[PDB]
Amino acid sequence: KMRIILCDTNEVVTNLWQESIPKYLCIHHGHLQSLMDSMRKGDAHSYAIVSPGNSYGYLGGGFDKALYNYFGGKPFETWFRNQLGGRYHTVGSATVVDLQRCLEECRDGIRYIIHVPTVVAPSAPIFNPQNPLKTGFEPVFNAMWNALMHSPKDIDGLIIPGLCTGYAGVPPIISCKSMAFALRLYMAGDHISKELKNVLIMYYLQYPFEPFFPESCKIECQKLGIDIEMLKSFNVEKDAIELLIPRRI
Amino acid sequence: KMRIILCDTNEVVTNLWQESIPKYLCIHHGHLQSLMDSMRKGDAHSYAIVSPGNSYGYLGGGFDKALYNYFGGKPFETWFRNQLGGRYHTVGSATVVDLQRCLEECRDGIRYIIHVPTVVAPSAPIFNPQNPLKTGFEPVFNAMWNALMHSPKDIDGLIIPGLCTGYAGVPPIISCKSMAFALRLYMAGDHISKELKNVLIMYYLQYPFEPFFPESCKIECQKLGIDIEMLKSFNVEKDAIELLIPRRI
Ligand SMILES: Nc1ncnc2c1ncn2[C@@H]1O[C@H](COP(=O)(O)OP(=O)(O)O)[C@@H](O)[C@H]1O
Ligand SMILES: Nc1ncnc2c1ncn2[C@@H]1O[C@H](COP(=O)(O)OP(=O)(O)O)[C@@H](O)[C@H]1O
Ligand SMILES: [Cl-]
Ligand SMILES: [Cl-]
Ligand code: NA
Ligand code: NA
Ligand code: NA
Ligand code: NA
Repeated sequence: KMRIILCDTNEVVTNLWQESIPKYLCIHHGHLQSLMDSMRKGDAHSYAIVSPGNSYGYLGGGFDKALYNYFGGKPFETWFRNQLGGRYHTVGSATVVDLQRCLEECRDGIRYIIHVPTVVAPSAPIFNPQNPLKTGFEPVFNAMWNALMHSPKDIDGLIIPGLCTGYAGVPPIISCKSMAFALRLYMAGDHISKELKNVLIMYYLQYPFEPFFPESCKIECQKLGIDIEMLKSFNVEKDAIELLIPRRI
Repeated sequence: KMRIILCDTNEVVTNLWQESIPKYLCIHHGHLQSLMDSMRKGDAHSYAIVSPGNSYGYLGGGFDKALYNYFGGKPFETWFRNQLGGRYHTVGSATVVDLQRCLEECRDGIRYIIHVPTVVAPSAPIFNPQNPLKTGFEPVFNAMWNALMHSPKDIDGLIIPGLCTGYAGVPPIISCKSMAFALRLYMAGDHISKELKNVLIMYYLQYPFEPFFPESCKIECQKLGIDIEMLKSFNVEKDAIELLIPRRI
């Protein structure tokens, strides 16, 4: 029902998205502005856009800079930061800013900005090749999951750029995989129980804790064609997400 | 106005708390149950208790086990997890569960449980001595900050145990320092602007990004007696938090 639009200027990110994502989803290789421009030929809708930002709400670089220029510049940023409460927001959290209040600076059909802090500050990248899981796969999954979970149920579409693939420094090959997995779970809709999706996330992130894998979910894996053994040994570095969520689902 | 009660069975944690925290704050060395017992001699109040849990809401170990036994066991946990929405909650987020709904399992004077995921699952510790900042100081600060920020404004007191100092594996010496810093900011009340507190957090976490340090905050540092140079080189491993928030404030 909700159209997901992945947008990025980096070809590496868009190509990987195409290669890993099975209408309800669109991929735009280019600037946010070019997407918004062509977004006026089909309408003659309400959207939310994901902001991979910092813990303080400043919109001075990367994707956020696009938003900065598009919505009003400095005065907008000042307004934006105050909507966020003006204080430190932790990475792993998400806050929705409703632009509807633009009626005392409105723009296009975007009513919401889903602010997801991906870095405390852009003083350095978050990624460390020594642990691509803790500084790559996990943080990216968390940002995508939070973006999807916080998306207002009333919007027509959701605009999302590569997460942590810019100033955060996470390789596209890692980020795109976590983004794809989060999307695949979302796309599965109610075809997979909330609890089983929990388990898939737990093993995808490599936290094999049996106590959190109920028998009912094992029964569900059997019914859905999800190999429990491959699940229990899932290696995000080498295994295809198709093993956790078979395309048939 | 709000009484903060730090509670833990580990003497190392309580001693460090005493040594690092300047009535409005109480420290209980012992089990949560012993605290709740003695919490009946002064009343003849509404509280919130912080749960350093997992991303799935299970209450099977550590402090959470105390809550599990105290509030009703398995049936309570089942109810609790559903109040949390029944799905994966990211580390770096916090969700408040209102026990008031216990009137169709109520207990003492605790009305809220502030659930703060400190681990995805207790399959292993989050701490890594190779980077005590990314896996220790930062996650602990984030949990304390989220606990304080999400504490309902209507409660009389807030019960908080050591964060990430159990199954998470963070050394008490690291966790207690981040807990103390978060408390010191909270205790400073309006004596320090929201923006300056942001900057102190930014440097405490070691993200020296000048663009996020406004001139107005520098002026404030000067007025408050906060050495801007020591601030800009703050080393959470060696520097005292008293340098960021002078006790005079
Ligand atoms: N104007 C833009 N339009 C579309 N995509 C952009 C634009 N600017 C940056 N991006 C892309 O957005 C992604 C994330 O960027 P960034 O803002 O730096 O966030 P993060 O700090 O999480 O990495 C990158 O893949 C980058 O190529
Ligand atoms: N019953 C209890 N009463 C008071 N403190 C407790 C109790 N059980 C555990 N703790 C303390 O709570 C802290 C955090 O415990 P834990 O639940 O394992 O969370 P985390 O996974 O974040 O480390 C530890 O310092 C531990 O000693
Ligand atoms: Cl743009
Ligand atoms: Cl106890
Ligand atoms: Na960012
Ligand atoms: Na950005
Ligand atoms: Na925990
Ligand atoms: Na616990």
